[PDB]
Amino acid sequence: SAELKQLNQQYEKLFHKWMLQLHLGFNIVLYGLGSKRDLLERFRTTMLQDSIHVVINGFFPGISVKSVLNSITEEVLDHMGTFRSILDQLDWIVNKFKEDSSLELFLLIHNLDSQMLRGEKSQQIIGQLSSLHNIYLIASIDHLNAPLMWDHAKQSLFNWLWYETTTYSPYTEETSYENSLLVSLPLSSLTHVLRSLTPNARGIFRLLIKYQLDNQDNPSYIGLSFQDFYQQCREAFLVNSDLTLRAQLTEFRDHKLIRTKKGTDGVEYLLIPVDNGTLTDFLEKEE
Amino acid sequence: VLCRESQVSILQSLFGERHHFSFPSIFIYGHTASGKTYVTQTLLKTLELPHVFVNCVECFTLRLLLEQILNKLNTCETFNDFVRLFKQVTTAENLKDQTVYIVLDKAEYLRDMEANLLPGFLRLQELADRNVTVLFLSEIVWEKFRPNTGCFEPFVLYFPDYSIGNLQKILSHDHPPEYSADFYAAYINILLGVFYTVCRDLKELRHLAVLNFPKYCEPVVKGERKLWRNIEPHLKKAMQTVHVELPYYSKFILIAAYLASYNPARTDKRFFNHLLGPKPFPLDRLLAILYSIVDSRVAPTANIFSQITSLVTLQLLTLVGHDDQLDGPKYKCTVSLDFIRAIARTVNFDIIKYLYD
Amino acid sequence: KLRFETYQLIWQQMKSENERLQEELNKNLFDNLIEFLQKSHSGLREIPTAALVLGVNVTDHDLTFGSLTEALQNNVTPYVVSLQAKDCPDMKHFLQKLISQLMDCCVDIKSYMTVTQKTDPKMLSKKRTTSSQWQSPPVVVILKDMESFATKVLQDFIIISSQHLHEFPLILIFGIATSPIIIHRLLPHAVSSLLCIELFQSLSCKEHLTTVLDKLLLTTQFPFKINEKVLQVLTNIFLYHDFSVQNFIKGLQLSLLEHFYSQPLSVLCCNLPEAKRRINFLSNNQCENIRRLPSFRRYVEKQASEKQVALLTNERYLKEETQLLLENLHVYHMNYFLVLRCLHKFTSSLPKYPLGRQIRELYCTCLEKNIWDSEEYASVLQLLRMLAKDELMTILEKCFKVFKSYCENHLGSTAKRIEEFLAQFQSLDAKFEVLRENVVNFIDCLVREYLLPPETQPLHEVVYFSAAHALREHLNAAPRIALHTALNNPDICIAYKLHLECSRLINLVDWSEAFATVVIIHARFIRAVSELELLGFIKPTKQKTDHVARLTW
Amino acid sequence: LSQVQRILRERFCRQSPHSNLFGVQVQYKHLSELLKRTALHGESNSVLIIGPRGSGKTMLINHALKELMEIEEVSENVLQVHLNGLLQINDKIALKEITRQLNLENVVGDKVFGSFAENLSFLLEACPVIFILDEFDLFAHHKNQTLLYNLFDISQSAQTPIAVIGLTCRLDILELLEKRVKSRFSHRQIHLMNSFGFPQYVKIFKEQLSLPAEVFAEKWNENVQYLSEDRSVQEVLQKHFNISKNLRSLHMLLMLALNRVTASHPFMTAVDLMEASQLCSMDSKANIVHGLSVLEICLIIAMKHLNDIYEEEPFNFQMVYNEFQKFVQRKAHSVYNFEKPVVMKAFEHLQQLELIKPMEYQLMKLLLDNTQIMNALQKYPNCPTDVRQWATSS
Amino acid sequence: EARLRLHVSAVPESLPCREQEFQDIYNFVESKLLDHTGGCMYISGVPGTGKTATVHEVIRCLQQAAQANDVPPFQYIEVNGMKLTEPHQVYVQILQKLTGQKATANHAAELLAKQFCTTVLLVDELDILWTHKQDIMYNLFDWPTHKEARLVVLAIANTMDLPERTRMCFQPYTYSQLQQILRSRLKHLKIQLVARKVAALSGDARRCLDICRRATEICEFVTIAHSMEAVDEMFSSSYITAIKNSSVLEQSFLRAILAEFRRSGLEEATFQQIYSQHVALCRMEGLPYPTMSETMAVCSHLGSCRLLLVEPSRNDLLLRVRLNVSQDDVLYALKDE
Ligand SMILES: Nc1ncnc2c1ncn2[C@@H]1O[C@H](COP(=O)(O)OP(=O)(O)OP(=O)(O)O)[C@@H](O)[C@H]1O
Ligand SMILES: Nc1ncnc2c1ncn2[C@@H]1O[C@H](COP(=O)(O)OP(=O)(O)OP(=O)(O)O)[C@@H](O)[C@H]1O
Ligand SMILES: Nc1ncnc2c1ncn2[C@@H]1O[C@H](COP(=O)(O)OP(=O)(O)OP(=O)(O)O)[C@@H](O)[C@H]1O
Ligand SMILES: [Mg+2]
Ligand SMILES: [Mg+2]
Repeated sequence: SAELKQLNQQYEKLFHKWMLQLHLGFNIVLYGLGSKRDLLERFRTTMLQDSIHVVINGFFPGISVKSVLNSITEEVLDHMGTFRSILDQLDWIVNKFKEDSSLELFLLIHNLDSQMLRGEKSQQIIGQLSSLHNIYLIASIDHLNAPLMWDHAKQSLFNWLWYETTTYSPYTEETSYENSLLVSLPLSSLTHVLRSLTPNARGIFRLLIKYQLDNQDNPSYIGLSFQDFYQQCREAFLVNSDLTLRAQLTEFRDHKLIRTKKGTDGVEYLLIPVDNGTLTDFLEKEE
Repeated sequence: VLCRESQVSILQSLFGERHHFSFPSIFIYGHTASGKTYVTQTLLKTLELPHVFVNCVECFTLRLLLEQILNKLNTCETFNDFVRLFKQVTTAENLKDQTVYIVLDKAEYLRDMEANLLPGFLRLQELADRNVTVLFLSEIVWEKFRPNTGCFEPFVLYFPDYSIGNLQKILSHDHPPEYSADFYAAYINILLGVFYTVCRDLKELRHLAVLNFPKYCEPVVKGERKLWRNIEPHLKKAMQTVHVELPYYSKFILIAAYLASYNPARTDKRFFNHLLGPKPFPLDRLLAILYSIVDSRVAPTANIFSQITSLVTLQLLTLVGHDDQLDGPKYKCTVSLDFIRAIARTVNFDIIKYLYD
Repeated sequence: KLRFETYQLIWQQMKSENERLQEELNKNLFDNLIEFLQKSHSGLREIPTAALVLGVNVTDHDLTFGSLTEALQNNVTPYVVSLQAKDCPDMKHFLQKLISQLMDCCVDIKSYMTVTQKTDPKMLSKKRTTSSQWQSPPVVVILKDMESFATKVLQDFIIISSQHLHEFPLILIFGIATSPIIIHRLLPHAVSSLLCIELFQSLSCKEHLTTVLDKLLLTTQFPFKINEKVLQVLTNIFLYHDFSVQNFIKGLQLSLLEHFYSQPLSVLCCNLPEAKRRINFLSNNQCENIRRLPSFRRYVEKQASEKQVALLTNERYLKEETQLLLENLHVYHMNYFLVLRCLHKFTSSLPKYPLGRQIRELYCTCLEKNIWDSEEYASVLQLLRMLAKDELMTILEKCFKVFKSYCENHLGSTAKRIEEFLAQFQSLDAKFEVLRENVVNFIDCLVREYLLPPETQPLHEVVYFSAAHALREHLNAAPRIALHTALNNPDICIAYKLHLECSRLINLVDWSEAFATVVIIHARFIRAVSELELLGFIKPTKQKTDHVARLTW
Repeated sequence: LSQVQRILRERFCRQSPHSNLFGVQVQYKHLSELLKRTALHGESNSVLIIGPRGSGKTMLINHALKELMEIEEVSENVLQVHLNGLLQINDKIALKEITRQLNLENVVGDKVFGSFAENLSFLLEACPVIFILDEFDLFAHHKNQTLLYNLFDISQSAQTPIAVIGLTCRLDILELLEKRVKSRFSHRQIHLMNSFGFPQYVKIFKEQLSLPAEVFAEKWNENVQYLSEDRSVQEVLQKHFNISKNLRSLHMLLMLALNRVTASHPFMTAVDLMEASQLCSMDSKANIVHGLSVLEICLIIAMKHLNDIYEEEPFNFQMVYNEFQKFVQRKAHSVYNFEKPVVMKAFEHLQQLELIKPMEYQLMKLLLDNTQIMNALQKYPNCPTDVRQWATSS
Repeated sequence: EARLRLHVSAVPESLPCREQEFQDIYNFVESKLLDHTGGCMYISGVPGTGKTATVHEVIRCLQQAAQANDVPPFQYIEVNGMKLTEPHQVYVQILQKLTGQKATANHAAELLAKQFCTTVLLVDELDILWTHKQDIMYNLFDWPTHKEARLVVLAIANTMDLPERTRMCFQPYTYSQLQQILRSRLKHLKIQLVARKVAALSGDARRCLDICRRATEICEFVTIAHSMEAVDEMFSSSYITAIKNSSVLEQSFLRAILAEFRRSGLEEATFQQIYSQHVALCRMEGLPYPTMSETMAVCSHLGSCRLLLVEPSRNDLLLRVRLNVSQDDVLYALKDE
């Protein structure tokens, strides 16, 4: 708990220096192990401070390069929402800036990697802006292929001052957005059961999922009978016989991937006893 | 005009008397240098029949093609509907009773313009009933022009290629400037004796005929027959005919890419169809082959990955999936192998040894 | 700060002379562009063209296309237009800008909603504005990249414009890197002829490199000098990575400034009087500071008494002795460069170039380690002792026509040693003469006048700039060194150890469970791995169910 | 004199409004009948004249329309509108074209009517009109078919005298009409033109070459009747018959042989027609092959070998280049050896001639038939014995 | 003027022989009209079933009833979809028929919304008002359901599925129904062996009146023989006729097609393959070699009249060729002699 603060302090001494670099037309860069939040937000509380500091978190999926240029142009710039064609947008904001001089705008991007910023148009924008001297850029990067997407023209448009900036802090608010699969039978055990079956068996299972999910908001859907599901499987060329579909549904039931419920009519109705969120995720993986 | 005399008799008699009617459409085919338009323009200029001459590749649109034809008769024109209107409205004591000629050159490009335009022109005579003859000439056989619903089939006239004898008689004796025409004849007879089997174009042969003429007769003014020996190696020099500075690691990336192009798949284990083309590269495979072949083992820097991106940007490398350049690159090497050998020679590395062949 | 006044001074002096020398290296090539263009204008349906080869540098030359717009608007000859290839996907934008640009080439010098332009009005401007000039203007249609021209588009314009021609004797300049074969590739043979090209040459980066170093950084004008390590790292970023004198320049500012934030001790970095003013301004803190560094401490080590404290305590005998250190210092550096050029015409003529070829090289290797201590130098010795004869008397007589040209023009000194050499070689023109001149080049020059960086006067710091590493962090952009070595060398440390260890593909049943055989405990490996996605040391991969697999090697 | 030429040229080239009507006797009755019914009485009808192209239609309708307007009551009270699918490509163009042919241009443009039909009805109400639609096929292709639907709709329910007469070559025409328009079309009133018998063809041959009553014409017609029976002219006419069965193709044949007739060649002969027939029988793609350079030929022979080896699979320049290199390899010295860029120039010229088609890194297939190739090689003027031996290697 | 007066009676006619359908529609409008409410009714059928005629009748009757004050007054509006170039002109029509007169489609639709937030609106063949966003249909059907809107809508089209993408359908006419209409006005002659002969059809009414009108044209220049001739001049398929009249080489080319098909068994083949077959047959018939320039002409003759479906001529030997006529039909046309 003790060490990190000192390092987040040492980088602060470069800060004023970066300010001068920011005057000279370059733009600083932090390649860390950890998050610079406490350091980039201390750069907001210590250095930037002042006014005209635009903040768009790239690990935030919410903000978008169009809504980046709005978020810059809407509130802080205050001029307008940026016009449809972003090249025209920057032509208006610039004919305001080229006309209105000596206005320095310091922007800090956490995780340029994005999206939305993946677009070569997005970094033709950030390329022009950070190329435009008034504003200035401090980006924090993670992706190993981050230097990949910056070409000659852009690493020229971005004159990047690259800094040790080896950071140990999480990756808490950066980590709050990313979801993983460890959070009923979970998805990966389901996949593990289904990967040793035939292609047509997986097709049968996906068809039954589809029926369960489409009707999930209807309390009167208790599932499909075997004759109905057998006709549906025949029409999709998943099964040609009673014996093979019955054997397949029995193998499923031994794994606990189907459950049957007697209707009023004495007929067995087929449901899957897995959370519909997990089944949804399964169909989004299988394609 | 020479050696076309037979085609002139067919095309002249077809014109008949100027107050008569002629074919609604005539279609001439042949090669570039066949002499088609030289014969057409002469006959129209000499007699002299009123006509217009238009290049279909110059006018791609209707507005331009149709406005040219209308203007040149002596006028805002969108669709072929108004051409017959304003062509029919074009009549005077000059055009009143007479056959009018419209020569569409490179009609092969009409096929790509407007569906109804080529049919409208083939029948233009009875559409305006103005006694018109549309003359199509193109290097494409008529069999490829036919549309689905059909058309009025024109007269297909064949302008044959010039023979080696037809070329000399046209090419030689008509400009013997400073000497006897027999001397210039023996010159051309030698010129064709070399270049004929390769270049049959009369246009280009006239160039070389002018180009190499001074050197042919140079032994004459210098006091030294049978000059075929003199210029033949010089002529054959023209027959079969008529330094990129790169960085080190860049050159190594490139030659590594080429070595990835030629040798493919599971040969990387041992090492570290040619007419078909160059293979695909996963960027990882290229970096692997690179570090494998480099034998200097410098750590990666942004500038190096920028080097490979710059390489693909210079079109020295090309990736099938432009969109997927950072997710997995499938890059493809373009250049080679002579350039690769040069890179190897300057660096001192050998391209041939790693080539599996 | 004073060093920034000196920055802008030096800086814009540098890009000034850079852009001017750009304009001269032009001027032979541009006087040969208007002399070629005026040779073809001196002497149907064929577009003549001009093919210029600019090797692999983009933005530095946009200046000179602005200056072809200008210069070739200046002769009263053409009105020039430039079509970019990327501007130019379709067949419309070239004829639109064709004409937009020659109705416009008529405008800018006088000091709509641009959708309105099409293929007509060029044919009108050298008709309507002037159909009868009578001497037709070229419009050199500067096709700044013809390589990126769309090939369909390319032949459609060379054929449309070619077909239309000699009403418009267009010539068109080619911004290009490579040799003629590649034009002959993207421009077909029909075009190779329609273009009627005469191949032309334009100077690349690497020449401007060696030139500019010989001239600029190694000028005696500006005191600033560089240590072996940022020279090596820089010329490594230039030679081994990026060829732009752009990135070497911006990197040279960043070196300039970077040092110039080191410590005030460089305020004495200026001309001897400009520096001595600062001597007067010096205060007791700085007196502490000169009392500190080595080559001063070394200069303090071989020395004396109360003398030594009037360095250490009573500042006056120092600041006197600063005018002793520094006067000398800026004497030494002159004594070098005078002599470095000297070396070059000697050994730049020589073969094997074992010690070096270009002037920047000798500067480099000379300063790196002792020339004498290196054996490749002695090899060059054996060479000069071999050649002898008239090759040497011609090249050496050219070392004085040309180096006495330096001390006649390029350099003022006047050092009195130079003169003695000079007389010696005059006398020769009229072996152990070559070996006493070389030994003069050895003991009198290489031993004495060429000497090292660290064997030099006191205070070789701050004029010569150490601390390469941080710039390489701030320019070379080496994130994966710090990353690799960091993640290797601790739950994410051990996580990357596993991500190294397991096999190739690791099944999340027995990866979650192998990481449970090997290793709250899980969440940090899913964040290690989700970063390793975000970092990119792995990917969230579908090659197998529930897997994480690296693209990075 | 040349008086012969002036006549046959308006007959052969331009389409003579007056000539002999062959085998249309039935069809003319039905057309002329209907035409009287709409013009003289107040009846409204619609009909399609449907045949192959080059036979029938336009002359039938032209002859019918002429005789119709020779009735004084007709010429004064009847207007006719001639439309064509090539000239009017849009039903809006057609509307303004009807407005023009009806001399109704005085609407004039001040009232743009709320509906397409209202504008059309307003024109007729300002009294029969005979609507001729040529290239009916194309009028069927206009967006929603407003002109056809509303013409038939007006032809049936409006009681305004109108005659909608289409001309098409499509046996598929009826399937191109919407269910609604097909109904309103006066159901399947259909005239078919088609063909004749060979003796009728020869009688036509002699009738079109002969001259009317206008001693010079009498002598001319005697010589034509002599031509009518000859083993040569007949065996030529049959060859054309087995293809044509069409009077327009015949007209072309008669025209080309008509150039052979001059003041020094008073009347046609068997040879005049045989020569004229030879010009039509030429195989166009064989003629183009005759003029290629020996390099281009060798490439085609390489492509031939590639379709016979790889079994009709496409190919690119590389494999052609290889197989072509195998041809010069035979001799150590370089005779046919040229630089790759030049060979590709010729290759690209074959494509420029559309003798090879795409689908180097592009795959292409050869557009020549092997019998065309082997025939062309035997007819090629300078063909070297080396390329011939190579041709038969396969 | 005896059997010629029978000409005069065919082209239009009156009054309807749809007795039961008429009553249903009358009561629909009368119901909605009596109540001072709105509604919509969709009417399906074949193009010849008397839909618009019946509606026009119902309207004239309702106007008569409106004169005696049997039913509320009054106004009626009709517009046809196929009478417009651009569907949105509909809003102009409706408004122009009402007050407010001329206006743009945008301003008109806004006005009609205001008026509708009694009148009978006939939209004949609204199949033509289909648009990507279908706003106009949604509006015409939504308007009558508004409280303040008193509007009755009668929508005619030919398909039953249209409203799926307050309903009625007109079935095609039967043997007796068609027989009825013809004799229904023959009253000049109260010749009737024919009216039943022509009466076997599918299913349009216009076919009957136009057919028999042609039969009278045959008679003058009526017996059952006259009507058989009339039908054989109309419904007779022209394809088999053309194959019989086709030239020699044209038939051999069809035989070539049938040969290639019998080899492959597919519905497509390339001009190159067909060409090989055509060569074989011309060799066996003693004919001259089929020069490829000729054979391309032939293949176009047969593709111009739609006996064949052929790719564009540019593709040369790669033309893919399909038969527009069933193989059994061709064999019957070639083998009948
Ligand atoms: N008999 C001849 N005498 C002299 N020159 C000729 C002759 N025939 C062709 N030429 C050359 O060819 C040119 C005429 O062009 P040509 O008639 O070949 O055009 P074209 O065949 O219509 O062109 P393309 O076929 O490419 O459309 C002349 O200007 C001349 O250079
Ligand atoms: N039965 C016939 N009677 C008179 N002339 C005929 C006959 N059959 C063919 N012809 C001749 O063939 C030509 C056919 O011209 P027409 O335009 O009338 O029909 P078409 O060519 O089929 O029309 P389309 O332009 O639709 O092809 C005319 O020149 C005509 O002289
Ligand atoms: N029962 C009938 N009595 C008399 N004529 C009839 C009868 N049924 C249909 N018709 C004919 O049909 C026409 C009436 O049109 P109909 O009601 O079929 O139009 P529609 O069905 O709306 O048209 P479509 O269905 O093609 O849109 C009349 O002109 C008349 O010739
Ligand atoms: Mg016609
Ligand atoms: Mg209706």
